Amino acid sequence: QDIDLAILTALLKGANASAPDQLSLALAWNRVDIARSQIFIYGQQWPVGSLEQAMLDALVLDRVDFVKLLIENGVSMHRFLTISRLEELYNTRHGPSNTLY
Amino acid sequence: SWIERAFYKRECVHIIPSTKDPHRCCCGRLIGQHVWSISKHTQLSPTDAFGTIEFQGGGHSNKAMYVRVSFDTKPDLLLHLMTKEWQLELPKLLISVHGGLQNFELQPKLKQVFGKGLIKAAMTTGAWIFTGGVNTGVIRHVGDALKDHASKSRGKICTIGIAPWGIVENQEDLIGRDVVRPYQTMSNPMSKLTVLNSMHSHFILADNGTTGKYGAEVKLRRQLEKHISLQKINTRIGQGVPVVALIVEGGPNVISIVLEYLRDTPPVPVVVCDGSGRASDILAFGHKYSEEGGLINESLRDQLLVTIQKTFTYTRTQAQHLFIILMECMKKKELITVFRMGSEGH
Amino acid sequence: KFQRYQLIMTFHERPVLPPPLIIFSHMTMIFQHLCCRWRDYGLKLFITDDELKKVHDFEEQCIEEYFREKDDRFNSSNDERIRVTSERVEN
Repeated sequence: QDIDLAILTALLKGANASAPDQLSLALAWNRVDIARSQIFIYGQQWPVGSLEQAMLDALVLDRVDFVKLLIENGVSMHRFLTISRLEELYNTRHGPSNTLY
Repeated sequence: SWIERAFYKRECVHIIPSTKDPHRCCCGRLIGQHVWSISKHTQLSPTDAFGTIEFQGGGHSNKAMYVRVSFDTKPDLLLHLMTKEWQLELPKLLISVHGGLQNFELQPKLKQVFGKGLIKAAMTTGAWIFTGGVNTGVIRHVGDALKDHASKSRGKICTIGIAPWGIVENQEDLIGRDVVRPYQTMSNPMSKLTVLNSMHSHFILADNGTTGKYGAEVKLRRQLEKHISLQKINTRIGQGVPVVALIVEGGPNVISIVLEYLRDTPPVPVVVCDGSGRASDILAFGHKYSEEGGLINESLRDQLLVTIQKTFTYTRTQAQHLFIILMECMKKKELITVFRMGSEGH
Repeated sequence: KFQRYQLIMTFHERPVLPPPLIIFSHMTMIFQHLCCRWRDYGLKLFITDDELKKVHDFEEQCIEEYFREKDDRFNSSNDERIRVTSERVEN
């Protein structure tokens, strides 16, 4: 009942790629509406480390609803956050402006 | 150190047979990973794992007291664990949710009403919801019903789950005496070992001394459920605490669980719900044409023979074997309350 | 009320004896400091670890309360009730 659903779903299945390629499309579109119901589905096989890498991209692009969505799917913040990954978070350039420098 | 001195985990002290695959002996792990008495020669010894589970991952921060016990632990020794050490008041309600183990996608309307249905019945009476515990089957739907309620209201529905220790994913991560080990809620799709549902608050994890084998929980749940109902409530009018058996979907095994509860003294009623499928819809389609129980005409009897032989893919002989159990279940249809999905049933 | 904090904290660190007799307490301080240097500020409670679990889980309760009431007061205020009713009558 919606061409908005119809375009974006057809891009996900039309690519027909694995789950981390599909999630990175929805992240670039800032659309958790399609990532909740199709990309994060029952039985959807997630490669080892794809959820942790997509978590790093979601923080540096300031997408607060994706960080909620991946955590509800796991990505324990206790096991994701290392020294090297946190240093990459302070040295990102994507996202909103900062007075850090 | 009460729990460390009362129960016993049973360990893999055995002869290591070749069985079918040389790694997978009577336990079921790998041969070097090894280390009841029939070929597993198991050794009872004080419990290696009891404490609190912090469910890391899945958002929704929950703590859950876990205790590894054998299937030979006495049910009175279980009740001393739940009331004193776990600090849990004796419930006025014991909702056993015996159901299917493989995952079954239900109707969205069914998942909503089974959601708000099992929850508010648990809150208002102060119930112990005796499910399985591993995050497959009916237990995953009960954990999603609990997921709905923990985000709207404050009542702590005690949902004591007796799930196998041998089947829990990452079982060595939860080893330790009085230690809050964080447990990752990640399910690897390839791993046959299944994670625990994070929204239970209590876990009696049941040790049969093997790995990847159901069966220790079956005896331990029922010995516990008897001894719950033997303890009386404080109404002082002579009332054992009422035990109900809410059953949805279900394998072919759960019909013998239905007969083991209806024919038992006292007759633990069953709130078998149709609309989900498998066992629950053939007990409900049986309850629709019961008349006097087993007073089904021969045409709808053979209509039961086919549906047992198709929904469970049973043979033609063993569909009659399950209909023998189904007819003896159904002669006590009056305790088998059937919640009709939507429609007019409650 | 905010400058009461300066008053408890300063007088707790002030010496025992009055100003006309603070010379005795000050010579106690300079004699002790001479001996210890030849050999933190605030009033904290310093709780043990199993009490720290109770204080922490108390606070995780109050986080779960705060957001709940916030969400309930929003979803039961007249502003949001008229909004939701207007949208579902559209549908």
